[PDB]
Amino acid sequence: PIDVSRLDLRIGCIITARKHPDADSLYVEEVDVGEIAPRTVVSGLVNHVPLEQMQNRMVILLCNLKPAKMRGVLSQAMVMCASSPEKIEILAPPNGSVPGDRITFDAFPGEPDKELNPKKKIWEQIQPDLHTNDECVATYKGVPFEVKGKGVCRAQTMSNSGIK
Repeated sequence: PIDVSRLDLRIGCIITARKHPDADSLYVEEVDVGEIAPRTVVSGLVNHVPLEQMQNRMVILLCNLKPAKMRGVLSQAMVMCASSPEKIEILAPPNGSVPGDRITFDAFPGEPDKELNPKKKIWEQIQPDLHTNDECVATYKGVPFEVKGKGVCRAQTMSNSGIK
């Protein structure tokens, strides 16, 4: 059964971020996801978000993709953003969210896969249905990204836009 419940979406905090020394379009980040050690993440947002806005930034991360090396750096998660050709916006968790908080969906209960099998293209089948609301709230087929007891996740200005 393929729906968003397969995904392991968690709240995290960017501890530190720096530009990739051999790639101007990528950032290398150390992210606190509530685990014992931080996770290293490689994100292509240099041309959209100033470095100063990355430090101690609360984000939403896809955590069960198979780790892959990006220009020589092992990326262990993906930062979720609302995106269009003109601009990109990092999705924001509700106030009070802390690293490790999990995102759940009202209509899609279930446990996420231990690790998404790249050969099955599961992320690829779910991603197309992820999009923000008319109210800029992040959703999967219209069902809001929820942090139980805290609120919903949202973009700042991008409504009705895909999420990647």
